[PDB]
Amino acid sequence: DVFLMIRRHKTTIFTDAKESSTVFELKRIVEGILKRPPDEQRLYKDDQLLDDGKTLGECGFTSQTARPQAPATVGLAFRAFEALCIEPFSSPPELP
Amino acid sequence: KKHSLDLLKLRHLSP
Amino acid sequence: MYVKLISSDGHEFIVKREHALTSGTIKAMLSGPGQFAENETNEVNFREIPSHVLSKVCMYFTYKVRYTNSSTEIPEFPIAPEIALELLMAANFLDC
Amino acid sequence: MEGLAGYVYKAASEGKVLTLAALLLNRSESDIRYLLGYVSQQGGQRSTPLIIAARNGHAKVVRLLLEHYRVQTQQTGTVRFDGYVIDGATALWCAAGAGHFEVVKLLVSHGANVNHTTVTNSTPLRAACFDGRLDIVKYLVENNANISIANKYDNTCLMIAAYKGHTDVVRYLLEQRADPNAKAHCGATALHFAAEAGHIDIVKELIKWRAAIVVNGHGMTPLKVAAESCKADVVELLLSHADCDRRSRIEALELLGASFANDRENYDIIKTYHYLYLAMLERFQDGDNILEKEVLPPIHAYGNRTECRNPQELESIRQDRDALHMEGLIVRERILGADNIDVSHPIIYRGAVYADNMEFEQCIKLWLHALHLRQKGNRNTHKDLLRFAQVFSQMIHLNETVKAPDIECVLRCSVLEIEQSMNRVKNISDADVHNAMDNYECNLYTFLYLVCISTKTQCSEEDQCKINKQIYNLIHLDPRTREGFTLLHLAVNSNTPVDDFHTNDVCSFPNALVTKLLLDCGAEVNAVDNEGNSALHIIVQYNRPISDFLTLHSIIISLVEAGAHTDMTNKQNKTPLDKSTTGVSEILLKTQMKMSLKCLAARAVRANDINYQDQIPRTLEEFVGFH
Amino acid sequence: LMIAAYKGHTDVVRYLLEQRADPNAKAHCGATALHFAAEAGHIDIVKELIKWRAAIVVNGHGMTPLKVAAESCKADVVELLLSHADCDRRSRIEALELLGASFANDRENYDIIKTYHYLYLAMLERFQDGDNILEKEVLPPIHAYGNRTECRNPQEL
Repeated sequence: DVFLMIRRHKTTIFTDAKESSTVFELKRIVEGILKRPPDEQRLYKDDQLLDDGKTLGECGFTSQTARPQAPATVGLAFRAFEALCIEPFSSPPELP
Repeated sequence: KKHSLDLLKLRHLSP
Repeated sequence: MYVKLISSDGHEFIVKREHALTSGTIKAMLSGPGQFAENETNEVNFREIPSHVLSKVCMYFTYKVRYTNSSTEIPEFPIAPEIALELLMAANFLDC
Repeated sequence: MEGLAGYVYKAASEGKVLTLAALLLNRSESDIRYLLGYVSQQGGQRSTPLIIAARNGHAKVVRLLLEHYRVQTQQTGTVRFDGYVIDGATALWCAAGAGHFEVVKLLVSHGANVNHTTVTNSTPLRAACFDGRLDIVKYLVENNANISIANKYDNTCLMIAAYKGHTDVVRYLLEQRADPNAKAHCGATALHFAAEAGHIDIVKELIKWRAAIVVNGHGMTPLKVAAESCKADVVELLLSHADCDRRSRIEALELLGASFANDRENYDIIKTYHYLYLAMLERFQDGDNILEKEVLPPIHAYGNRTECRNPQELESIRQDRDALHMEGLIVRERILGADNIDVSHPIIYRGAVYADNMEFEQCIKLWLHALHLRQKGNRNTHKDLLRFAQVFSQMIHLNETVKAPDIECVLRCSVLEIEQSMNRVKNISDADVHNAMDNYECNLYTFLYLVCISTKTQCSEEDQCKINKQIYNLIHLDPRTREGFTLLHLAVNSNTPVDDFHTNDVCSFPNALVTKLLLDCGAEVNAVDNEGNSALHIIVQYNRPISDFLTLHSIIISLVEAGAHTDMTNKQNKTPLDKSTTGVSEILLKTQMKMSLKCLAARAVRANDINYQDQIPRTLEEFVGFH
Repeated sequence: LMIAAYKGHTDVVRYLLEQRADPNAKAHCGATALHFAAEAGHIDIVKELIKWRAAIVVNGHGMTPLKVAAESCKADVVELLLSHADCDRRSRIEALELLGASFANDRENYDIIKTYHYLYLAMLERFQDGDNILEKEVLPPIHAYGNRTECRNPQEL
């Protein structure tokens, strides 16, 4: 019951993953909406390459880290892979 | 004849 | 199935349909002459409100769908000082 | 100084000479005159130090004050401590009211104030007549003082002397050739006050001087006034004025017999029939120019009686007690009309007797008629509504059914009388605004008691709809007590006062049925008091969360489902979670909190003290106001 | 003091405690004053002894004065004993559960809505935090009470 966030340079996906699960389920559910094959997409998380389907915990996100209050940023890289060119959001105005 | 109404330390409650 | 939440800066914020329909005017925009009965985009346009407030709104969507009956101690939703008073008007406009 | 002014007040209180002399010397000329010419605030009522000397009969201490100084009696002070305590009176005014002749004549000899005019333009002779000492009254008029000083409501000194039992003052006043035909604000010309307290000697004194008979504003002759107060001794005296006629003679006996039927002090059922039979015998005595009774149409409140037009039907009700009381009530209504002040008080007494005898429905009819009559006269009837609440709670506590139309009628009367109470509070600025405010709070409490009694009765659909309509009408005039409490706050508050009579058994606040009724009728669930507490801020503070958890649970459910913010803050910025002061009330509220992003963002804006003025919608600037 | 607490005579017991009498008086069955006071539902007497700090001690039958009060459907003395400034969660929830239990089957005090509401209050106060949670130590099912296995969740309650 952990909430993950997958961010391209413009688009953004919010997904849910069971604790007793692997990376395969999230790869399938991000393939289904983005119509991209799993081999093309890479979970380029925190400037670190990841694996395909071994374990959720070793990738970098846990139940406590990826809370729905502020889920961790998991970038997505496609083949031409691409760099981590995720454009940040607009800067909030400076409060007085 | 209403079993419920038929229902209802004695040496300790003496003064 | 998935609602394509665009912002003023052009950032897509694709969230689930059930997560998006917790808002009021998101349901209002998805209804009307905006059904788009092929459940692939369901694009809703926000030409006026920035992208960071959309990010916070989507995290709140996941928060509200998750934390709706989980015991009584509901965790703390983090609001930065510099982004508030903009998330407030955004939540008012969204009936969120 | 104020500290030294208390020193000379204590010395003059004991009537000591050597103590005051040492405490009023060895200073400048300016401060000594201020010491003897300024009032002292003792017991919440300001008073001149010369007042406490004359009130205790200490003429010695004040005689040397006049000798050694130039102290005057023109100092503004209170009148008297017997329930008036209004200021404006002079120091000489209380000298006559203290019953001390020796202190009056010394103050007259040095700066007499026999012609003092206060806000009530009451001369010192007014208190002299109230005290009832002949020596003070005789001496004051000899000091060139007018005896024709009429007040704003024309309070002649002979009127207060006739009302009181001091027959020595009134006989001296008429010996000075005073006007006996003095009109009052209500038209009570002397004899109305005289023939009200049963003073047989006082009334005869004005009879010799031919005070005459004139009808006052309420349509009551002095003979009728005497018969209303169950004073048969002065009624017989007023029947020999040599101008009485037959029309005004039998009706005096009818009024006297009616008044004796229903009174607290003078309750004689044997005198009721005797005066009524004598009046009927005097009516039907000749057979020519007969004076038949002008029979009013029957009234459902007094049973189904149609007066007594024959001596035979008056005889058949001799031994039947409750018919005689009902018969006396109807003829009392006919004689005095439907606008008299005391036409409904015997109805209240008979209803109280019936309630003490557990005869309830007839009591409700009589009291409803009395309430209707008093509301026609447009008077304060908060005591009547409290009495309705008391009797209804007594019937409920005695396991007796309550008539829903009677509840609806008394609720309508309560709503209308609260409207007139709001008008009275708005109209009056500082005349009797405290009494108006207290009556308004009592009226709101009585309405709540009636609503509780309505909730604890079974009613039909139409009767329930009419009760809800009355509650709707009172809700949509926005009633508020002193501390901003709306009608919902008091029904939710545990500190709402409940009357010490049988209302304590049935009217318990908080009540889940009253609050659910108010929210169904459309009470402003988010309304705030003067302190900012909403209806939810007052239920969380409830100090009995486990004894009557049914009440506490079934009202937080009602308040939240009605649309109350479970997050909004008071003037001290305290969420009801922070103002929960209870483990149970916190858990019930957190279960019911439906969260919103608008609330979290507004809470974050308020917590960070972000300047939100001219940055948010106007409809939202209120939302940040309480979040 | 015990027979004063058992009876409704609060003047006698308040005069007795005004004389600096022993509040921790052990009996044959272990019932120490408050056990008799919170058995007849005398709220004022229990307040009088808590003012003199009569203390809470388990009697012979394994029942605190709070559990004695909750056993006899007397909710007000349960309320007063739940504010002893040393009460603990486990005792508070077991007292609320016992009160809800007692309201279900009694001749004088039979309210099934109070049964559900007090059971739900104890269950909500059980599962209020999610951390250091107090799950029910449910007994094995008994054939006499059907085949129910208590209510370990607020959903089944």
